[PDB]
Amino acid sequence: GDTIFGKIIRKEIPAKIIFEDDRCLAFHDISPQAPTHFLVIPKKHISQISVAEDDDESLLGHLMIVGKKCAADLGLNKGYRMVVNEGSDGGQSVYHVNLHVLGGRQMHWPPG
Amino acid sequence: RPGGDTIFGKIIRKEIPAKIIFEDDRCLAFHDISPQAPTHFLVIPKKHISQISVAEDDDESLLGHLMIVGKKCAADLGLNKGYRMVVNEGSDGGQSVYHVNLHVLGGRQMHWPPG
Ligand SMILES: Nc1nc(=O)c2ncn([C@@H]3O[C@H](CSP(=O)(O)NCCc4c[nH]c5ccccc45)[C@@H](O)[C@H]3O)c2[nH]1
Ligand SMILES: [Cl-]
Repeated sequence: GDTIFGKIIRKEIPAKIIFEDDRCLAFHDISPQAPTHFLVIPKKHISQISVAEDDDESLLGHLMIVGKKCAADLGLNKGYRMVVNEGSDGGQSVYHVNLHVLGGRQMHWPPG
Repeated sequence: RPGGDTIFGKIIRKEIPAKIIFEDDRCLAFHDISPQAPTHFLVIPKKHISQISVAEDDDESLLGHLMIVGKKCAADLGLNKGYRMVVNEGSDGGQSVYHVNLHVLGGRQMHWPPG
């Protein structure tokens, strides 16, 4: 089923885009939890990490490499936290795989 | 020594004990000694990478493999209601061991924000 992130990929609703390529999109989160809080998502609709296939390995790693490169470009020189949520207990809010990157403040422990 | 001399390199080489869940030629999954959830484990590469901010472009498949292994281990451990994956970078991220590691936390409701 389509999600709001599909609409963002298709440019049907606005988002503040940080980076795009042929296979992923990075954009600022609409409900930021840190001074910098953005998402990196694949253009392929994988609904949740639990259903990712083995052949998706390089794509998932691509999200992390894009995320760390975007974090550097956004000035997160003191560090950041990357998060993927799965399901109800994980607090997943949109059923399209999305890598959160949060920084610009001290991130605390436990991570939720 | 392959893997480095952080605690995680020692664990990779069986020089310090750990409760191992899964092991292959690229990574190792093992339980966290200070769990923050009823199930809390780590997935680490066997290749030493100090932190995600210095990972190389050719590390993409390895980093993705950590997540695939993480989700497969989570299923094997019965985390059917979900879980959260975390990577900490640098001081603001809360990094304390400079060997890349992916946390998997589940068995309770995780809250927002994630720290
Ligand atoms: N099985 C096992 N054996 C060990 O010898 C050992 N030593 C550390 N750890 C666990 O590694 C995990 C990952 S380190 P990180 O850089 O993501 N910082 C994570 C927050 C953080 C900042 N400072 C800290 C101090 C203590 C614990 C966590 C913290 C932590 O969650 C340790 O618990 C171990 N696990
Ligand atoms: Cl989410």
